[PDB]
Amino acid sequence: ISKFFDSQGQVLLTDTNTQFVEQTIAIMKNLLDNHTEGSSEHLGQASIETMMLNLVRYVRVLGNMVHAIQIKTKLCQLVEVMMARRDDLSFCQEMKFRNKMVEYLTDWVMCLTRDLDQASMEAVVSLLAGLPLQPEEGDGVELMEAKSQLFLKYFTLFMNLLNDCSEMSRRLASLRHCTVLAMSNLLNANVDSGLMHSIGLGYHKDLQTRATFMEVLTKILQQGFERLVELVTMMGDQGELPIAMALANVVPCSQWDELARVLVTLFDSRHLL
Amino acid sequence: KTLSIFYQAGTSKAGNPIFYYVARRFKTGQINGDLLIYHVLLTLKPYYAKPYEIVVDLTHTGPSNRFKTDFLSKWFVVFPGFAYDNVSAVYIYNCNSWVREYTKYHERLLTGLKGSKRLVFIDCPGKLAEHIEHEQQKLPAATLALEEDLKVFHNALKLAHKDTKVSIKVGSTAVQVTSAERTKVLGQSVFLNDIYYASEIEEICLVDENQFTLTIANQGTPLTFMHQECEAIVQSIIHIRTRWELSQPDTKIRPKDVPGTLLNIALLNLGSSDPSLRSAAYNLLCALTCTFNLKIEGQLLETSGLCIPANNTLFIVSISKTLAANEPHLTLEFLEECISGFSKSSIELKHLCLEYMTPWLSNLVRFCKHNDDAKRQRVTAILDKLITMTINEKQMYPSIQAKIWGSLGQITDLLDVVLDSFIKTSATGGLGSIKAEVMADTAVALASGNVKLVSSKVIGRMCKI
Amino acid sequence: PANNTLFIVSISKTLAANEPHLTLEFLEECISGFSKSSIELKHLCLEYMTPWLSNLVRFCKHNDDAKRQRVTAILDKLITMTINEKQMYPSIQAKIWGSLGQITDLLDVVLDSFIKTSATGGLGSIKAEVMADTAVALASGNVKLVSSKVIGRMCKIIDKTCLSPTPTLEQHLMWDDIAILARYMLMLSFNNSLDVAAHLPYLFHVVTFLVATGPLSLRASTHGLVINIIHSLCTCSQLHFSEETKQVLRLSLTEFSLPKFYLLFGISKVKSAAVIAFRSERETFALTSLETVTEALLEIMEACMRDIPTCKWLDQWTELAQRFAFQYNPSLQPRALVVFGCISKRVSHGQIKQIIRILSKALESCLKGPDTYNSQVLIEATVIALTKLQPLLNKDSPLHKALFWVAVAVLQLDEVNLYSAGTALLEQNLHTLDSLRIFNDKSPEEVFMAIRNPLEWH
Repeated sequence: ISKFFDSQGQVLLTDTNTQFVEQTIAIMKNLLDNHTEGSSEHLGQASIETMMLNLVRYVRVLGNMVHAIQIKTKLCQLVEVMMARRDDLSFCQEMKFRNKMVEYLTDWVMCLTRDLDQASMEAVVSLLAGLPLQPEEGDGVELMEAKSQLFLKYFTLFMNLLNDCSEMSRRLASLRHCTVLAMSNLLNANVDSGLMHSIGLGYHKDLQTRATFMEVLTKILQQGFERLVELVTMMGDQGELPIAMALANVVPCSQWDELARVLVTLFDSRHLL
Repeated sequence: KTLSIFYQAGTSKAGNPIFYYVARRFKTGQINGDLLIYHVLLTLKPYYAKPYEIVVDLTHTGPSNRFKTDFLSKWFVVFPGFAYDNVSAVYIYNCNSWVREYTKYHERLLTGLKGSKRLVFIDCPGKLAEHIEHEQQKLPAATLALEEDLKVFHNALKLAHKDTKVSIKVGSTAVQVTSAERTKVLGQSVFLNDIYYASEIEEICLVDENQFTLTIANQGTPLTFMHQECEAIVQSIIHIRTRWELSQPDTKIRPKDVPGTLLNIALLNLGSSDPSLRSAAYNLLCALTCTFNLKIEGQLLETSGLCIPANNTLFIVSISKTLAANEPHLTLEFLEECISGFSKSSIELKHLCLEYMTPWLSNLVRFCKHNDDAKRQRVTAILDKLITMTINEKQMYPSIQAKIWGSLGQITDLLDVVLDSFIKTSATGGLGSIKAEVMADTAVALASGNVKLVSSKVIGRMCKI
Repeated sequence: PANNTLFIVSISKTLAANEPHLTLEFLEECISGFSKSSIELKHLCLEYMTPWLSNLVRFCKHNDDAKRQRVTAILDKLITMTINEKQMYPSIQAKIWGSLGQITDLLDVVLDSFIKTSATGGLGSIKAEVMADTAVALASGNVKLVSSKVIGRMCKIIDKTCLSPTPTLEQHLMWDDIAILARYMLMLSFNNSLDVAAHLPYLFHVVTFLVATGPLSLRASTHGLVINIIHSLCTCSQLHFSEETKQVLRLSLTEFSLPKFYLLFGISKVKSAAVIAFRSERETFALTSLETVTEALLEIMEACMRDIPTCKWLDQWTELAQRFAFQYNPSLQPRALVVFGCISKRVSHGQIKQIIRILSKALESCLKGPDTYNSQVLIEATVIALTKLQPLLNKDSPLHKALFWVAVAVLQLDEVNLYSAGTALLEQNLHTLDSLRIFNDKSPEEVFMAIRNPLEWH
């Protein structure tokens, strides 16, 4: 796929390469959809890290037409499916990878276009989960002020997306549900750039967008009792360890080497080996 | 940037290479911690096959520079055993109260260092010269500059749960509280030395003739010290304070230090006409009174799925009146942004807002004339905004001038600034303007609290003209 | 001046404290002008009538009945004013109603007026809704008196439903009355605004009696009532519990929050109880669900009374179960039988065969009448109260082995629920007979027939 870029990031856009991309989207989706039969060799070599930037920079120039918007939608499910299998894959670095996906997707997310909107916004929700925002071009400016400005840039975008939503029923309910999850994600991810811009949401004209946002303000407040979970929920006393053989018979073998670690790590601390 | 955090530097008296770790240069985080541990892995790799020593410069190490527990657990597993066994000495310079609390919180992970002879705590800067030559010392220049030009006040007492004998060294960039008696850090009796840089000292307070209070940014608990020369320490810290903010700069908001804003967002939404908002606001107020440790008359709990009545007004008032009497330290920002939420709410909620803010208005008399001009200007901003809401809300007018203005006139010593606000807001409107007329009308309701003072002040300010 | 508000109030509060003999004419006059004034002028009206309310207490009860019903007319006119003004509603609840309920001994006539006003509105009307809303602001002046009057008033109505029995209890003549005043408890149950520290066994009795009854809103309201009861029981400071009891209550809140108890209380389709509870064809009830709910409340109530010395919660709670357990009323007889089976710690020898008498009489009505399904259901309940009560029975009566033949005779009937109830009876009968070790001496085929031989003909 790296052959398709002519000179200094000039994309060729041939029909054969576009067809090859349309094939390889389904190929990557079907490969990443499987969860069994050995995940240890899913590590690879610079896993999909160079792959996706090339893929999105190809498909962004493809334009607005039916096959193009279809390939764009399929890529939007592919990013979400890949983001589901984060723990299996291995990047050398992923933060500025993730930020570049956010930049290369949010620019063009905004009849089948409104279908692509909730196809893509879910992928943005998946990408934004726990991601610390950082300026990729941190040179030329202070990093924390640029972080705050970037938070405002992504935050007002979700504001005027929710405002366009607030002006048929089920897809608008899908927008008004999925946007506030994105709100909660990028506010819970980083707060020191978040709160001073985001505290004005508590007086919003839409009531339903308030409390759940305000729910986030609860969690952060206790962001900064599990011993009974290690006690009665983990050991299962006065029996011949029924929940232990339950989790033995339920958990798949691919995490058994993890599972074999996590049982005896507990019980030698509680002296019931 | 990670190269200056940890670097190979110098050779000790015992012939071991010395690695300097500057903790204050490290910022806690995923990629910063990963780059740090990879830089330590790359730099240590030629030298952990040989005996080596490490200087840990713990000057100004705070919550921004901690190791997370998953990251701190990595330091005992990712290196080989002879890497740990080849460490001849760990020179720990400038241990402080935060580092002591951090090691007390992580006694399980740091039990390999607890009681260890290999830890040499540098409680005095001349002691590090007992194992490393001065030409081989490569501590950062800021660390050496923290030792120079120190105005030292010995025999002070830091008052706390346990009052500790300390000495206060005030330098042109920082304040160092060095413990004069040893405390236990990792099983060793050491001399602590807290360091507070330029960017942390917020408030400088002189409580009395032999006590003062220093306030540290992003630290809720104030520091109080007892000394014979507290006024000299106060004027010296004000001198260096005036030095650094008038030289170096020629709005960053943390989630902690906005209690009034969150409290008002809780209380105004607690009486709202929707059960989901009302349910979530109750849990938020319960969490808010759990974290900040402020008194309620009754206990609280956070449970999802409660059914809360459509009115809460007596409950809401019984809360917002109890806090205002129990703790007055947060009235300002609460009253500041409460008026904005009043201004952009529906009228039925607007009736609630004055009804529950009228006890908070009774105790800003102490926040006037207390010799800090910024808060005294903030009070004038609040009263101007109260004038604006009295002008704009013609419909609710007898209730507001019965509630808040009479309560204002009931208390003494606030009468000057309300009359100056009246005069300078009367001058802007001009005679015949509504802005002058209805506020002149509210002067009557103001005067009914104390007759003589309002009469004397109006007549005197008139006769001087 | 353009305002006189402090002056007008300083006049109007002087005369009310000074001379009270003309309060009635003034209060009757002022409400009409309040009804026909401009809104900013209307804001002055309550502001200057609020001192006149406090000395209305001496006019009531002083044995002149014409003025006493004039007081009622004044109160009802204030009700009309409270209903009509939505924009000014927090102010009128803050000023007059809290001041009204804050003085003791007016409470009976105000509650009486509330109930007769809400009765004309009916359940689901705006009037009874906002009236149950207003009762919250009323009750904060005196928690215990309003709580005790509401609970005792409602307990008398459930007692008097036995006079003209109908089986459904949605069919009985005062069903709307019970629903309307149950909404009062839902509103008033928030912050120990009904005193749970003294009215707990009465309160669980009503909770047990009206689970899964009526429309969806009331069914969710019962659940929210239970949650708020446990929450205020946790947050009450007068009880001063130990830590372990507070822990098990804290777990019990999460227990009742589960979707399993959503299924038990009848709210299966609805995600959130509080949303449907405040918004304004029924699936059948399962009696074993009532058994599980009563066991959970028994566990909570025993854990609470462990700390309290000689609380006597169980004594009043078993009497209030027992009295309804031994009457005719088909709406209240099976539920009280299941409750008396679950709770009780003591059994009389004549009592267990009076339960057998109840079984024998109930089997006749379903026989001669193939019209009511509920005539079977009572027999099923009469089985269930057997099964819990037999381990409590004392030294070896022939009833221990006679209940085996009782279980066999129940099993001979072809109904599914009777079969399932009889199987549990036979299981606990075998287990208790094994624990009492009669079966060590003899085979089953002789000891059971020893009772059968005197009764061999029937």
